Amino acid sequence: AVKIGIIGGTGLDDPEILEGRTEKYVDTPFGKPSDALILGKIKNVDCVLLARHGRQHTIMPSKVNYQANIWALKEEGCTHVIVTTACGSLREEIQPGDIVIIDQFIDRTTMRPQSFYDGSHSCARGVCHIPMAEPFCPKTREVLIETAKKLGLRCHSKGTMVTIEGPRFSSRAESFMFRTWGADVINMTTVPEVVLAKEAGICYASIAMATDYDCWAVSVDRVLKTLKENANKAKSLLLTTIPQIGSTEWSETLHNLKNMAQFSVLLP
Amino acid sequence: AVKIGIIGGTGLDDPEILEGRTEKYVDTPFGKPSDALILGKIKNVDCVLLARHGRQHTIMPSKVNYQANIWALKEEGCTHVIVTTACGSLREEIQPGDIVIIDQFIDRTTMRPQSFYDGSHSCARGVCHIPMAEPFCPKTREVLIETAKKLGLRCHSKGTMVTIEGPRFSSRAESFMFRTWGADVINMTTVPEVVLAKEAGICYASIAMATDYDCWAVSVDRVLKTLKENANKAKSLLLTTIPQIGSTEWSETLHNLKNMAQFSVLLP
Amino acid sequence: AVKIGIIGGTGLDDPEILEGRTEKYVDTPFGKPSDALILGKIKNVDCVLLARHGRQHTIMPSKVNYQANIWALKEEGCTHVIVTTACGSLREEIQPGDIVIIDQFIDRTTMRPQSFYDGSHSCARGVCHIPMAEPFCPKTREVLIETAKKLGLRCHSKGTMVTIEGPRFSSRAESFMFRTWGADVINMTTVPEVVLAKEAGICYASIAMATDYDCWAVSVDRVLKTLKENANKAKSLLLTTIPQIGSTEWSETLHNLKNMAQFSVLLP
Ligand SMILES: Nc1ncnc2c([C@@H]3O[C@H](CO)[C@@H](O)[C@H]3O)n[nH]c12
Ligand SMILES: Nc1ncnc2c([C@@H]3O[C@H](CO)[C@@H](O)[C@H]3O)n[nH]c12
Ligand SMILES: Nc1ncnc2c([C@@H]3O[C@H](CO)[C@@H](O)[C@H]3O)n[nH]c12
Repeated sequence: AVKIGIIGGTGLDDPEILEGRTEKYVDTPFGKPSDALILGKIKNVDCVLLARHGRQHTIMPSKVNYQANIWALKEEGCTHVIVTTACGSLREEIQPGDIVIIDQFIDRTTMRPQSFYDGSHSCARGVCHIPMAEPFCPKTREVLIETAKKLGLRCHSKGTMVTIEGPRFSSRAESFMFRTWGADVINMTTVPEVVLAKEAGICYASIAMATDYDCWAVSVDRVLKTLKENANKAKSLLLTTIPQIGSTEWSETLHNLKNMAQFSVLLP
Repeated sequence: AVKIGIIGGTGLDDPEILEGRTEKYVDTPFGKPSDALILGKIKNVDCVLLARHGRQHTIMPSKVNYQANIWALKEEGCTHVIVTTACGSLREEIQPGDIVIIDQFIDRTTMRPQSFYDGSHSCARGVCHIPMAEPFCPKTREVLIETAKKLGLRCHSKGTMVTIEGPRFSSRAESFMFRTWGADVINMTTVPEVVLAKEAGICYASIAMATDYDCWAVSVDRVLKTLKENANKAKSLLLTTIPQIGSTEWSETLHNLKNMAQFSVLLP
Repeated sequence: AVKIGIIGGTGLDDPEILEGRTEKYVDTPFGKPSDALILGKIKNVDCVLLARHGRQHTIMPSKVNYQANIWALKEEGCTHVIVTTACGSLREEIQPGDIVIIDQFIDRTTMRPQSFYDGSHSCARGVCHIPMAEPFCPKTREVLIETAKKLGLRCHSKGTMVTIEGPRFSSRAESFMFRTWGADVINMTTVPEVVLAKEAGICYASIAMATDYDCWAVSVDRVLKTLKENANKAKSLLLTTIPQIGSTEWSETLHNLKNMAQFSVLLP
């Protein structure tokens, strides 16, 4: 049995995606999640939807409580967490409207807690050095890629996301630099979301939707405009991918993730 | 009508630059500015001078209240903000004593608020994603460049400033690395000063004075020594540039900046 | 007369290394050190041992009070500070088990105070811009290198340490990137430890022990396993190096360090 947590990004968090919906506000040892959890289903698969920036989008990337969001989904029983995020393209071949099933990231954030084990919560004691060689779940990414193919969607099978602190967009000099570092797309929320999901032993995958070419011309209006035009893609991908995940066995994948997380903790 | 805000850097904030001076201490929703605002004129142009590190230079780069400084200048009616800053040269052709009218930056700071919209001030509500493709005002930079030419000063027409957190200087390994990233000069205060000026809809330009070659030998004494020897250059440049700015029309430039800033804000 | 402060890293802080031991808990203007100071000797040389993460290793890298640790050693009279640290190798020639007498660093940390002069302690007033061209003491590194040679140990004479914030390990994309930046080894504690030692006018050197190849496969268990197998090397190196340091004259070296630190401070 699996339960899919879904974190929706800017203009990519439509509750209508789930049937038999029920709102549920929760609390965690790390504070309150961005907004209430929406419990529902996609076919016969249990899901939990959460708006990363709050349903009215009032939380900037730097201020999102990533710890609470991941902890709440974990506490709810989620075995998987698939998210959506807008991003700028740092590669000509990645055109706005394209989906990128990212497999790597480059951290450029500075003021964000990246671990549950901060030595101040009973629920998570000790020091945790979580491995990040493969930040995203390969099995989940695989089904997303195949499903995108079945839907005839322009989709890139891999990509490195550079996550900046924000809220400002990058300067042109930074944009060029990120390209030399091997970054393919850029956003403000992948890190530490992917890191905390790992510590929680959750299969995490990200559906990145290119909304602009950054500036190597990006603006809020341009991003919102592209998201509005392409939101249906991520929705369709999730609706078709989730039932597939629910039809396969994950016991082993989840076991290996649990072990990796457990053995990354150093106790007193 | 224009009003020029001038933020003076280390040993580059001489109040004598303005005539008909008047001291004015102010407060802002983000706290107190580094020091009192000095109101005065350069020819027929109204100006507002502010010492970035306080008149006695007691504030380290990491601790400068960039938000309050920019907000105070904005509240005072400034349409432009031209600043001075010492910096290390990362390029052989940029010799100590040379002026660099920077046009780009690379952020390496880590503990600095970079937006007025931090969701805790009525004066600035919502989330702001300010564009940084062109961080500095091209029209202002243009007049600075031409004026430097008329003054016969060694001046570089462009350059990328890498702003480090400090207060320590860079290691040699970092110095070499910055060069590979395309950085031309290095300092500790350009970011987030330039970013906040943008959010405020202000035309911002920076007069960077190379004071050393970093270490790709830099020391406090070396920087102070070079600044003392070349301070007159920035003063003369400002005195000659400002009247020129006041003689041209900026209504359109300021309108486009206001629009960019306004449309970068996402309301609830 | 010299006094060697020794900061022991993960599984590299054996108090048995000193004879005539005496435990001593202290306080500093910056708070409490990671654990009690252990006073003792190695031959005829006075030493002070301190466990970076606490004797039970309960402090994550981001939370170590580097200021208090360095200040306590300084207050105790230490002229030198030699430390041990595990690290990942970013170079094929640097094999796990190898020692690296690092000479440079690249900062990737984000939430760490890096100066004693934060404008809130009487003991350190003003603004300090400490030079970092040569972060590590060349004379101390020289004796460590020669001693390693006399012990027949695989030892690299130089290397650039990239210090990440942690507590998570790097992603593969970050690992590759660090290699392009010229980094040779990677850890989570060199910065700001080396910076604060410099401000304190202390000769600082680091004995880096490669424990893995990062991921360009690293895990907590792998690191602990390698450290357990090679801990004896760092211990032997320290035991043999320290008496040599005590047999030479450092008055001039220490004088130049004191001057550099003193002249890096800007008073009101
Ligand atoms: N070129 C770009 N650079 C950085 N972030 C973004 C984004 C993402 O969309 C939002 C900003 O418009 C924010 O959540 C960020 O993660 N779209 N395009 C971007
Ligand atoms: N090589 C260098 N690296 C970093 N900052 C500076 C500076 C600037 O001058 C001051 C330090 O001396 C500080 O305000 C910083 O922005 N001059 N030379 C520098
Ligand atoms: N590949 C690697 N990356 C980052 N840090 C480390 C370390 C160091 O060892 C500890 C983590 O296992 C921590 O103190 C860190 O500084 N070993 N291997 C590492």
